[PDB]
Amino acid sequence: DVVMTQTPLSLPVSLGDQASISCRSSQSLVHSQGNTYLRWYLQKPGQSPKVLIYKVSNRFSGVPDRFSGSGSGTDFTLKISRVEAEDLGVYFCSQSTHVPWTFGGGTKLEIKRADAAPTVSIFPPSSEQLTSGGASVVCFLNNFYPKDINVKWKIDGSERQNGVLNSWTDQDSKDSTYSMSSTLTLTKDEYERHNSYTCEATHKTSTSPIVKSFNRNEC
Amino acid sequence: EVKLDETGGGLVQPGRPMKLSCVASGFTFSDYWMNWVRQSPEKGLEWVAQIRNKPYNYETYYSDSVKGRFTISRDDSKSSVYLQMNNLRVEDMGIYYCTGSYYGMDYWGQGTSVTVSSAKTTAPSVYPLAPVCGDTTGSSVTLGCLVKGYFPEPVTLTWNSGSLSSGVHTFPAVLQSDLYTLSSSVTVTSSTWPSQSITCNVAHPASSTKVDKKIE
Ligand SMILES: O=C(O)c1ccccc1-c1c2ccc(=O)cc-2oc2cc(O)ccc12
Repeated sequence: DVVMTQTPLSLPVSLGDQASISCRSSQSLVHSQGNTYLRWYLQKPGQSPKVLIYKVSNRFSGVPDRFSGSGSGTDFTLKISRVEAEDLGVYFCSQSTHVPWTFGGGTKLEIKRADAAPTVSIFPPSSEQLTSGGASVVCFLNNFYPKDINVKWKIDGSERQNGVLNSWTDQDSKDSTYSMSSTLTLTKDEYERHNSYTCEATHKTSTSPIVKSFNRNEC
Repeated sequence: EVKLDETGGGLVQPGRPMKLSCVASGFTFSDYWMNWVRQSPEKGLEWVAQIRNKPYNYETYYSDSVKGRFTISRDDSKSSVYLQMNNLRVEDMGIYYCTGSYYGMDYWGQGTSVTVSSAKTTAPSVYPLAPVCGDTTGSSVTLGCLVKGYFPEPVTLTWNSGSLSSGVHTFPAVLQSDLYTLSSSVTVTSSTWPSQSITCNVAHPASSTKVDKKIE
């Protein structure tokens, strides 16, 4: 397979701005005839990934003008010369010169804002949960930017548990913010075994860890 | 003017099956280069199967990922190509896309979804997550609703009570061991709205039923 990679993995810009998304490869996708086999896919949500460009230079029907394909051999670049939001999405560079044919990680177009640090919020097991022999405490980091956070959980000051269901949501409406819910699941047994539950997360805006905590005994 | 149609996917249990049906109306099926590419959800696009045409002997290659297990084949006219995953090993689970080629270009499907588990059409237990040892609470109160151990995929959260414009942020469900787990929240006002109300409203068409959980 050809290592076909992209730079950057994400892209925060603003509607009027312009992007160069980077795709580069394993060897020069320069086939014999027809030659350079490398395509550009836009993928919008719950959608099929349409292509904008083929064999580097060729723009495909309807693909808006603001779109272009530069490249030569082992090196390529597509360019929005001004991002309307319609352009919002994952951009991939595929290659059809060297079986097995390849997609790069994609590169996600993003509105570039300020807006935020997560509002962490914690929540102890529900009575019925417990009376289910089940026990999961929950943490929500609400409305953050930039996306990268890290959540962690601490039982009795020094845990690490396995039981975490991390879920994530990008926004593409108003505030351009992203949110995160994280879930520790345990037995009713381990639950009444500890008391000191903690949710500690490190962020951009951080400096120091963002933590939320509660105590079986008290909180 | 062109269509690729991935006809028929779904549920299938770790193990030994599913034959997939794509259909491409609006080009010489005949003279093209057809294939199947995937990107499980929490997966990226990867490439699976390809077959060609007359001039190429209808060559067929199939990727390592599923080489000798998976298979791609084709029938001209209201031409339908087919992948044959008699052997599904769950990581094989995403949307499988059908695609044409030609000179340099190509089009893609809408794709057919494939989920694979030994789990069984279950139902979600739904819990009410009350601002409990928190501060936003007092000023701004967020309440979450946890809905878990249901299966399959299509449950519906929905909100209520209190009475205004509030910040619901409900996350993509995720697959826990062999069933889905979901959650929702509202940053809603202090006590104004606290003192009035708010009801979490959940439901699974998918079978079982729709439950209600109520903060407090
Ligand atoms: O580029 C072509 O000549 C061509 C024309 C019709 C059908 C397939 C191809 C085609 C190839 C033809 C011959 C060959 O040795 C390699 C080809 O690779 C392709 C790759 C594509 O992504 C898309 C198309 C091709």
